[PDB]
Amino acid sequence: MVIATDDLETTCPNCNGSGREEPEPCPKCLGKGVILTAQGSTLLHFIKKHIHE
Amino acid sequence: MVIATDDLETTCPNCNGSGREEPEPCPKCLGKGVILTAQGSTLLHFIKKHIHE
Amino acid sequence: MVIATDDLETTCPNCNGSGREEPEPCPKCLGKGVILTAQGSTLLHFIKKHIHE
Amino acid sequence: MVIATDDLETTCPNCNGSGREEPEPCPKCLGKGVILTAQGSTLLHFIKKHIHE
Amino acid sequence: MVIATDDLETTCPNCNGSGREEPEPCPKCLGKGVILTAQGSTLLHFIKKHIHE
Amino acid sequence: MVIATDDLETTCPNCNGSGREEPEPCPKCLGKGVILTAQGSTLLHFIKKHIHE
Amino acid sequence: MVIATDDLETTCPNCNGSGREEPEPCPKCLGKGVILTAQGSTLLHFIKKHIHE
Amino acid sequence: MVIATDDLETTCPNCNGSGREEPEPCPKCLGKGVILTAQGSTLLHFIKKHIHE
Amino acid sequence: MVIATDDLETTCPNCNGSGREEPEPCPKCLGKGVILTAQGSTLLHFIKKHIHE
Amino acid sequence: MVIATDDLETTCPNCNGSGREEPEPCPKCLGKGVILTAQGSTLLHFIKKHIHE
Amino acid sequence: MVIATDDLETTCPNCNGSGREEPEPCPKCLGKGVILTAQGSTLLHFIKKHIHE
Amino acid sequence: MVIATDDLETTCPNCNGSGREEPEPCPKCLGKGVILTAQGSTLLHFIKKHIHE
Ligand SMILES: [Zn+2]
Ligand SMILES: [Zn+2]
Ligand SMILES: [Zn+2]
Ligand SMILES: [Zn+2]
Ligand SMILES: [Zn+2]
Ligand SMILES: [Zn+2]
Ligand SMILES: [Zn+2]
Ligand SMILES: [Zn+2]
Ligand SMILES: [Zn+2]
Ligand SMILES: [Zn+2]
Ligand SMILES: [Zn+2]
Ligand SMILES: [Zn+2]
Repeated sequence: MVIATDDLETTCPNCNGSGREEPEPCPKCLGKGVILTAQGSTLLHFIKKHIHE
Repeated sequence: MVIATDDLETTCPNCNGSGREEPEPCPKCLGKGVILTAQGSTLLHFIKKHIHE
Repeated sequence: MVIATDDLETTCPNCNGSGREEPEPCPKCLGKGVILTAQGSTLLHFIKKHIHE
Repeated sequence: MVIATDDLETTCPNCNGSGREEPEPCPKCLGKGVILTAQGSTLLHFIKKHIHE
Repeated sequence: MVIATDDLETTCPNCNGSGREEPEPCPKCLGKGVILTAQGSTLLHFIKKHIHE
Repeated sequence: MVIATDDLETTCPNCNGSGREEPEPCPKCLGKGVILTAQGSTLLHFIKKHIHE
Repeated sequence: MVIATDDLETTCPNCNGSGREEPEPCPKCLGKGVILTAQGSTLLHFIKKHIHE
Repeated sequence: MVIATDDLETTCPNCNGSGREEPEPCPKCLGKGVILTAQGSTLLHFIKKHIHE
Repeated sequence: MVIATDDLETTCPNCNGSGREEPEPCPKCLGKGVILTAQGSTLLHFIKKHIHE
Repeated sequence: MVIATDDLETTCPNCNGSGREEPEPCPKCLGKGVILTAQGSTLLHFIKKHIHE
Repeated sequence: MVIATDDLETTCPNCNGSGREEPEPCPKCLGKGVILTAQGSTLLHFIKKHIHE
Repeated sequence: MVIATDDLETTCPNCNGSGREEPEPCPKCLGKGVILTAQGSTLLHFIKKHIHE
């Protein structure tokens, strides 16, 4: 596909995907285990920007 | 465009797009008349995954 | 790759991929277990139209 | 990236991006300063169409 | 195709595509009924810059 | 769609659809009323070279 | 490349290259020996529409 | 072009082009002198799967 | 954007923008201070071949 | 361009781009200030694997 | 991902992974068990031509 | 292909191919006869940044 999950987010380098920095959630990916790529933030920002017009 | 509606969803083969399997909604596309392609589910999943962070 | 399998066809929602509706091939995907995306139909259609040339 | 902000929306020609047609918001981009391209409306429509299934 | 018309220009929001603001051509789209996307401007700009070569 | 029908074949210039040439079949497009593009010819030559017939 | 010459024009099916139909330029191609693809036509029509001329 | 012959098949590493391993056709390429790329294999497998034959 | 400005033209090596060569105009880029890429040259040669001038 | 920098790597979330975790290079991005996307790893990996050939 | 690993290299036909040929190393793929594609060969030849070593 | 040599480097405008400016290698191209495109520069800079060397 043109845009796959891997094009939108990548495994967080801090928790290596666990979402954890024990005993707390991982601060770098705020618990998700992944961080957004520029393409993912572009798409997310766009949707949030216009979803409720 | 890079991603058109047709790249994101296709007409449901069960109801041929009607969203109906009379007398009930069509079960395969749960009433929408279309089903998601891998590219559409990837995009939808991504948005739902991060929209409320 | 530019056009991967998932860009061409998607799991049939009627048989969820088995290609079967016992005792018959699944009629929605013609026993293939997948339905074509618009890009897949476009390609199949073109090859078929010009196969003898 | 495959789809950048500029592929999804363009500066509104009426307010040149200000979101204003003084003393009121700009009517053409309904206050946002940008209007959607076909690719942006396709993506937005798709998300709104399936986000709550 | 890789770059379709809709990738290049989008219906002008001021005249909704007529190209008119009677009695004049619509000033926002220069009577064209469409405004350029960034990709359209990029292309037009390049051709114009090197047209005599 | 990256590869559309019109990117694989372009309407025949010697006819324009009727795919004919009164009273026999059109020579240029063998009656199909469309000719192949470099992309279309490329795909077809490949499939035919390997479908191993 | 994204858009190659091959993406923009095809070998004319009437003169096949020369663009000649003796003793005159090939009518179908205007002597050029090539006809436009849908991509070629889209880009050219775009430029023609806004080039100013 | 989106998909060029080069995208679909490579020079066979056993006969390097000829597809021959004297006195017989090259086993690895079936004499064709080329082996398939993952893109080639995806498209061919697609067509084979639905061509009906 | 699939095709950006910098994919159509790359800064001239003999000058670097001033598009000059004291006291006359820069030879390599004819004063435009940018030279064409294969993509840029491709597009321009096509437009010029068909704009029919 | 088809693959831009942002398609290859994204600001490291641990050092926010400085490449530093004083007094050391940031261990998460190896002092680079960026982490690779899947496309970036794929490319780096391929070049490295075949660098001596 | 536009360019995946399998688009840069395709499994060697003379071995299939072991990257060997008992008792020495595989000749065709020099022990790497994968050969280069036009895309992969293209990228590698470019990097090597400019990395200036 | 996605990225062709033509996408990565252009004919040098100082020596036009040879990369020579007698009796020395062409300064602009380092004798290579080609200069980098923005795409070439992006990919090379990427590899250089992480190759380790
Ligand atoms: Zn984390
Ligand atoms: Zn249905
Ligand atoms: Zn089925
Ligand atoms: Zn506005
Ligand atoms: Zn207007
Ligand atoms: Zn005809
Ligand atoms: Zn002709
Ligand atoms: Zn062979
Ligand atoms: Zn210059
Ligand atoms: Zn870091
Ligand atoms: Zn081998
Ligand atoms: Zn030079």
